[PDB]
Amino acid sequence: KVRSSVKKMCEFCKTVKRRGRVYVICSSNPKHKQRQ
Amino acid sequence: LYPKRTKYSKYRKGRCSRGCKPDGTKLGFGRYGIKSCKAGCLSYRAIEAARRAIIGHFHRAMSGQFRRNGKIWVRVFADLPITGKPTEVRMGRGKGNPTGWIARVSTGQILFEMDGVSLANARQAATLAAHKLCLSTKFVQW
Amino acid sequence: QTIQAIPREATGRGVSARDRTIGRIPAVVFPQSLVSRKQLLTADKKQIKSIIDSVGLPFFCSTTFQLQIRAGQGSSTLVESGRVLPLKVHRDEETGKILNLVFVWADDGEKLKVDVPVVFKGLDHCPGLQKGGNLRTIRSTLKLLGPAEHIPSKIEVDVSNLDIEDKVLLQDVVFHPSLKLLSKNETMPVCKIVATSP
Amino acid sequence: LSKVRIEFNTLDPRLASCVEFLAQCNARKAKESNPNCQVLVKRRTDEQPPQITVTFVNGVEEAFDAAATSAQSIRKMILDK
Amino acid sequence: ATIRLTVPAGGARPAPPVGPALGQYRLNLMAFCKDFNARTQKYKPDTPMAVTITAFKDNSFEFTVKSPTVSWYIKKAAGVDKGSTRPGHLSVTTLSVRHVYEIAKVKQTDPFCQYMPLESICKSIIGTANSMGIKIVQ
Amino acid sequence: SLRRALLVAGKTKINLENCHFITGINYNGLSVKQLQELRGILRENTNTKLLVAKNTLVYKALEGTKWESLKPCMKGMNAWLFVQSEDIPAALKTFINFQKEKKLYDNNLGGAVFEEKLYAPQDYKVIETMPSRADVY
RNA sequence: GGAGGUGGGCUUGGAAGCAGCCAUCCUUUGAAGAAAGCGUAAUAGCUCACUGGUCUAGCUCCAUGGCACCGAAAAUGUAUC
Repeated sequence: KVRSSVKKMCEFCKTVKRRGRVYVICSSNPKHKQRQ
Repeated sequence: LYPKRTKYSKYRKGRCSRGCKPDGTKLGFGRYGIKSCKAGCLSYRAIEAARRAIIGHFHRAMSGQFRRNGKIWVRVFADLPITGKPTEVRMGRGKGNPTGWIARVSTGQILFEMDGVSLANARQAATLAAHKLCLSTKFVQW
Repeated sequence: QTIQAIPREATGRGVSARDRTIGRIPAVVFPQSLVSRKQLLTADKKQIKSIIDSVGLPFFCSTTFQLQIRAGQGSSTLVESGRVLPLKVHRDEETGKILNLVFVWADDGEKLKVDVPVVFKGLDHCPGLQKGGNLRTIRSTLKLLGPAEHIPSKIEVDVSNLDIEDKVLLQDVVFHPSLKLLSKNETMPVCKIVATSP
Repeated sequence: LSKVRIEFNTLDPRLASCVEFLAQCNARKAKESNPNCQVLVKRRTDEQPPQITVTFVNGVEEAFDAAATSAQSIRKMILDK
Repeated sequence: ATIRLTVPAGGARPAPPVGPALGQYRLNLMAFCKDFNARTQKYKPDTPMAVTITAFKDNSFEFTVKSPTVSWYIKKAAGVDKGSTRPGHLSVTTLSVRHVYEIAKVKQTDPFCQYMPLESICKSIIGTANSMGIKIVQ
Repeated sequence: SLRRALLVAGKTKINLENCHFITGINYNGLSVKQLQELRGILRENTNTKLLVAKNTLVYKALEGTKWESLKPCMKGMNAWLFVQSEDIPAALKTFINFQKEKKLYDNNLGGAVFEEKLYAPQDYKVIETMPSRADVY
């Protein structure tokens, strides 16, 4: 879900900056995936 | 939201200011409030939209509003009739037809003021107005 | 909470600018007399900006304050001191910065006209409050004359008996003698309550 | 009963405590009293490498932390849980 | 493991949830119904009691019928057995000092209350009171 | 806060003065329902006072004396028992049937204290029989 | 462990924590809300606020702020030092 501005939703989603742009990956839900 | 009663009308646009009256303000009527960091202009529909946002927010959290009321003041009122020609016309031959009011907003005016029993669920509606408004505001309080 | 200061010889823009920019507050002590005459100081901006928030009262100026006015070098040299009240804090609109600290002397026990809030206390239990009664607290802060010595720290009103449609006027406030209200007629209500919607 | 899982990794601060757990009060000498566990040596890490855990027949699965803790405590709380 | 419910004494168990509320604790129901019939004939009938069953893994479980709830006991001794929706504006009965004393004492002998004195279990049961709509005289 | 911990230490200490026999037991692993059952035998049948308290905090209460011999029994999770002074043992005997029966709870017990001296379970009878401190010595 | 009043009270052909409302109150008191999320035709359960020791050490958020980052796609060929 390529976003201009990610948003952590589930209390187990965590932000990761790699290769330049920040993903937000959520362990529990495979739905709270975001890429800034 | 409208200076509906008789007024001179066709107001000179007038350029926007670099500042407000210089004394650091205090709050007019309620515990928590909001203020404009940067000057500019706000349209009546914009301000009313922010008001909808806030009233409906406390209404939603009736859980904190079902006690009585959660009182709010909005302290800006539309002043200047922003006019505009049609979408296809030769410049000139008169002035626009008045099509929407505007309100000068300086660098320190208090747009919103209120006392919602929860500071948490008041600062929570703080950031929920700059989304629907034109300028950058700030969460202040008494 | 001794505040520290170092003098300045300044007027308006040009110099107070550099004071602020290095971090310093142009402040002024003076006596309740006239022309008005006390030294022209600079508090340290660190000292003042931290102090107003620490009190937690945006009118912290209700409290007599005490100044070391260093004249010399180093962290300080013990010099002329001050017992002055803050009558005015010129807080900047822009973000919350500070511009000016106004200090009037009261060291002598001489009277002053100062600010005291009305913090609401009985709000735990009150008949209208338990009907739900809410209100428009017309007055949150007031000005009281009176000496320098016995100055209160604040007025903690007693709203425990705010009857359903009744109100605490100015007279009902718990004053002290020689702190004559006398500057407002007591017919100004300082709260009420009304049963609006359950 | 069931299995112990001694893991221990010689990188972190090493005190004689976890080596106490390895040599004595757990090994063959203590498997004499806990023989249906097949105690052996594992050489990898889980978390705070001396994180010794014992998993029972329903698995109270009792476990204690690294070198700075007393070995006697690891023994007794893995054996109580 | 160990759970306490508020099932009566004359019948066996709550019929509608009889299956899965307890029957995946591996609990053995039939001989337990017989045993509870025994406990009920031992005790007196027609009073909603609290029961504190404990189950295990070894196909062996036990069942303690200690005592009835003191608050529903209050309701049954007074005459109004209801739990109102507004405990703070709808009060049901008028309890007295001696019914308080008797109810607490008969529960004092039972494991229901760890309180030893009379005033402390009195306050416990008048807490039960003020939870619903009960008005202790004095 | 600090004021809370000082009050907890003082109340534990005042109980330590009016008791005459103390039992210190590991109580980790145990369900709440079992603790309520233990309390019923402990208070209704033996009139005893039980507290689970922090080891650092208990040291300060035993610091008042005479339970200074119970200092090394505060390593790991501690439940204390204070029996009434006019009452001799009984709680100690219960804490044993209650330890032995409840193997799912894995209580490691501990050392009790009478005559001001912590005594071993094998030596409990020998120390109890001899009234004077170091009477055998 | 997140207890027993408790499966609260109500709805309900089914509601115990979770289709859904009142209620936030009882007590054990090691914990505990009339269980947060998920669901289970109700269940149960988790884990959740809420746990004892061990950890062995400088940790965490408040802003004064400074320079970074992301949003930021055109036409023949880099083509905005």
